[PDB]
Amino acid sequence: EIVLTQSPATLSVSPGERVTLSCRASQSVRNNLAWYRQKRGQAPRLLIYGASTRATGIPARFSGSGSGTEFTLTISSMQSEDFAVYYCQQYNNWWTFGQGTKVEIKRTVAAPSVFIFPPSDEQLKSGTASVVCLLNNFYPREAKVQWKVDNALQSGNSQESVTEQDSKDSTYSLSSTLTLSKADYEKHKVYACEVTHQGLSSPVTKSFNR
Amino acid sequence: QVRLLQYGGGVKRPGASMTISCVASGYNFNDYYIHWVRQAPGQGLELMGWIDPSGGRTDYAGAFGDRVSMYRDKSMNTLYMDLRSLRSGDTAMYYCVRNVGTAGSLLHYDHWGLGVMVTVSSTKTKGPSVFPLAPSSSGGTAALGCLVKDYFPEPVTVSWNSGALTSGVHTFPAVLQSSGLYSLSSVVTVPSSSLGTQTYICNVNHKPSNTKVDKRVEPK
Amino acid sequence: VWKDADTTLFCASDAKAHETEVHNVWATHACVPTDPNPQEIHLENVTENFNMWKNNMVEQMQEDVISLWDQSLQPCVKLTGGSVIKQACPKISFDPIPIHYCTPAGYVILKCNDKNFNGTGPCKNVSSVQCTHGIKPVVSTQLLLNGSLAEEEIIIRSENLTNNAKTIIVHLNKSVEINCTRPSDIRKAYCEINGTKWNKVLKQVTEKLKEHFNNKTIIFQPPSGGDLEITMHHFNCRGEFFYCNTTQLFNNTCITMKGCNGTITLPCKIKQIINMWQGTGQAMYAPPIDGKINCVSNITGILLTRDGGANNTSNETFRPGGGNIKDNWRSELYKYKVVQI
Ligand SMILES: *[C@@H]1O[C@H](CO)[C@@H](O)[C@H](O)[C@H]1NC(C)=O
Ligand SMILES: *[C@@H]1O[C@H](CO)[C@@H](O)[C@H](O)[C@H]1NC(C)=O
Ligand SMILES: *[C@@H]1O[C@H](CO)[C@@H](O)[C@H](O)[C@H]1NC(C)=O
Ligand SMILES: *[C@@H]1O[C@H](CO)[C@@H](O)[C@H](O)[C@H]1NC(C)=O
Ligand SMILES: *[C@@H]1O[C@H](CO)[C@@H](O)[C@H](O)[C@H]1NC(C)=O
Ligand SMILES: *[C@@H]1O[C@H](CO)[C@@H](O)[C@H](O)[C@H]1NC(C)=O
Ligand SMILES: *[C@@H]1O[C@H](CO)[C@@H](O)[C@H](O)[C@H]1NC(C)=O
Ligand SMILES: *[C@@H]1O[C@H](CO)[C@@H](O)[C@H](O)[C@H]1NC(C)=O
Ligand SMILES: *[C@@H]1O[C@H](CO)[C@@H](O)[C@H](O)[C@H]1NC(C)=O
Ligand SMILES: *[C@@H]1O[C@H](CO)[C@@H](O)[C@H](O)[C@H]1NC(C)=O
Ligand SMILES: *[C@@H]1O[C@H](CO)[C@@H](O)[C@H](O)[C@H]1NC(C)=O
Ligand SMILES: *[C@@H]1O[C@H](CO)[C@@H](O)[C@H](O)[C@H]1NC(C)=O
Repeated sequence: EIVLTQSPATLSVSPGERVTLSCRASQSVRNNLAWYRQKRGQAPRLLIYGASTRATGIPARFSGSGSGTEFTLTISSMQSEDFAVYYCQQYNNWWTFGQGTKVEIKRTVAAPSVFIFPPSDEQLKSGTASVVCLLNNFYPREAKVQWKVDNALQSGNSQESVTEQDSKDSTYSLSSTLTLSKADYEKHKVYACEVTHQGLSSPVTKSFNR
Repeated sequence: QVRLLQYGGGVKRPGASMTISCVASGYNFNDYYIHWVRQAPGQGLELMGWIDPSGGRTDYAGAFGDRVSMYRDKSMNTLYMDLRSLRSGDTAMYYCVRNVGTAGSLLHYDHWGLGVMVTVSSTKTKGPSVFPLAPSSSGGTAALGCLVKDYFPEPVTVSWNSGALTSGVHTFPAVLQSSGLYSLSSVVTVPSSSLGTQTYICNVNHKPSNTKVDKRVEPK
Repeated sequence: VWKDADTTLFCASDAKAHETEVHNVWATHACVPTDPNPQEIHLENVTENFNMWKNNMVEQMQEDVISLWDQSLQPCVKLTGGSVIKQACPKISFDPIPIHYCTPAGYVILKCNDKNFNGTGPCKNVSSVQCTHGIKPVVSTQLLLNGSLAEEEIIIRSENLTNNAKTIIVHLNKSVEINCTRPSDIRKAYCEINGTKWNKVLKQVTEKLKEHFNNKTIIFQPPSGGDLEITMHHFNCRGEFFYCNTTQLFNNTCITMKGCNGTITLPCKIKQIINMWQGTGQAMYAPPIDGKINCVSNITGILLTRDGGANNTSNETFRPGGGNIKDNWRSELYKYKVVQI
């Protein structure tokens, strides 16, 4: 019941550049604050404890500082391995964690390539229809996908999935899957995926006729 | 050379109880408290409680009042955690963590185990149906893929052309459907000119079901 | 003048060579005689900082009692890691005696004489001595026995780097007698305590805890679990390992109601199989000696832990603690520190 607030939740930084992360406590925690890092498929790793002391094996580009209810973690020059999720933790009263700040790679804006996939006949025979929309290799991550069926906005009937930032070109890709019964599917003609993103002046629509 | 090796992951049934465990080595087992920390998907890290392995004293988070037990087998450097009355909200990564202390104080954490994945559901084991995402025609590159649908539990693995094709492949994280079954798609971008001369096969592997599928996707 | 330092102490005692009692034998072979006329020098106008939670005298005392027990006890079987060691297990004579700790040439022991000193921070009344007062190496959990009392108020000792403390040591200013007996099945015993006397002191302890912890309501509850050595009041009486259930001692309702006065009788068991407080494993001893087995002790302190994981608007929860026998030595060595000249 001591609450740690890490904002912003996401940070975009160009490799080799400086980053500063923030941790705000709802209440004083003295200097009993630590920072951890978590990469994909790895355990969390201790970076800093006692607000400013580096743990064993942690390079000098990592720096912690803070007093009372406001703490920072700064990385003087971002390395490849440094792009990850960072958690603050207080151990003044019980143990509680911030919600984390993800540090992602900053690159040039890239608009998605958009593709729409009608359901397969074999799936239709099974009595269900999945319509898939693909947004390929875009940056930044923020993108909006709207399904329209005969110009009617569809909502609550689709699920989205996003890849982690590509280790090679620093882009994201996203799939949206609209799922209907074969019955409802066959009751409409025009299926469209509408995509909004920074790299696009006008939103892009990919569609097909049943 | 501290290590905390964990065991006990997998599918658990709602209403049941689970035991997970942690085997410690590379240090004096008696001299460090061990904390059990979980992270539910889309949620923050949460301490469940700690155990002092020297005598077995424990302290639990109130949010897990009645349901948790922590104990240990000293002679085996082994730590155990029980969690009873399991619900879907208990689906989470569970971590074994050792805690730095002084003579009179408990402080930060200095080593985390790799963690164990627990999935709470009533779903029956089942292999996926694989459907084509067929290419048509856009930008000199076309896209195609496989829809891997209605399987349980995780994971599935997908390769293209027996691992010979990795360029332009994106295999999306699985999503849990309202049915209790998982679904993902794997897509690949290829040259539009390749659609006639080249063969594309997705190889889907679901070990929990002993299901393997080889599906080629053709244009219309 | 001086600086903080650590050095190898030596021990002194009044042990007697004719005695078969094991503390006497150990001390006879490990210690010199006490100084008949010890010297204490007041340090006029000196303020000195102490830290009972960072005191190498505690580690040194621990090394001594381990050595003492390892030479003195004769378990039938020892289960220590990966091994089983069997030996003769004759009954022994067992009754702790005071040991003084003394500094070698070039060092002195500073002593805090402030009456309400909690074990950490500045001390205004400081003296120098060559040796500590005599300290009995009584090994026990939950309740501290046959130790010293606080001079004035009840005192709460806890490291204050965090609210996540380990042990909290309560130092009583009035001792309470505990009469434990195995009558002349053969392992059933009991401890008798004067209820009106105990509940008076425990109410004062409660009011001090309230003072210390932001004036919240103080609640006791039984130990969370773990080894019997810590879920029970555990101690050695005449060579026999006793385990006593203390739920009746930490009765919230007795702070007036009925049945709280009069004699409190705790149920106890003598055990042959124990977890070694040294932390090294387990040992088995022989069945109890015949006849009446009796130990009368002062309760002079209480070991506690505070529940950390539950919401606390209006209350704090404490459970009887112990098991780390360095806390036992801390309850007596808190007023001392070694310095180099
Ligand atoms: C200590 O301070 C007092 C003042 O109360 C003074 O009278 C005395 O002379 C001082 N003693 C020393 C250390 O010289
Ligand atoms: C200091 O403490 C000692 C305890 O030995 C006591 O006798 C004396 O009255 C106290 N007076 C001072 C110097 O505060
Ligand atoms: C013991 O301490 C309490 C306060 O903690 C006080 O009320 C009581 O009078 C003290 N008794 C003696 C004999 O000093
Ligand atoms: C005890 O008193 C000292 C003196 O200021 C204080 O620093 C500390 O917070 C108190 N609590 C402890 C450590 O017992
Ligand atoms: C630590 O000492 C401070 C003294 O300022 C006291 O207010 C606080 O209650 C102590 N910490 C606890 C009781 O956790
Ligand atoms: C303690 O109890 C025993 C037996 O219960 C009894 O004989 C004795 O009088 C009591 N008090 C003392 C100090 O022995
Ligand atoms: C117990 O202690 C009380 C002091 O509160 C005393 O009055 C009584 O005589 C003692 N002995 C008993 C109750 O046998
Ligand atoms: C502590 O609380 C009691 C009631 O809960 C109140 O009467 C008393 O004034 C409080 N004392 C302090 C020092 O806050
Ligand atoms: C102590 O006795 C109570 C009942 O009087 C019981 O509930 C509790 O479990 C006992 N403790 C142990 C460690 O046996
Ligand atoms: C506490 O004392 C009361 C008598 O007032 C008794 O009814 C109750 O059983 C006691 N509780 C325990 C745990 O011994
Ligand atoms: C407390 O001291 C008395 C006096 O020698 C002794 O009989 C008793 O056994 C001691 N208690 C313990 C636990 O050793
Ligand atoms: C018990 O307490 C009284 C006064 O504190 C003391 O005279 C007696 O010797 C103590 N018992 C032991 C064994 O020290």
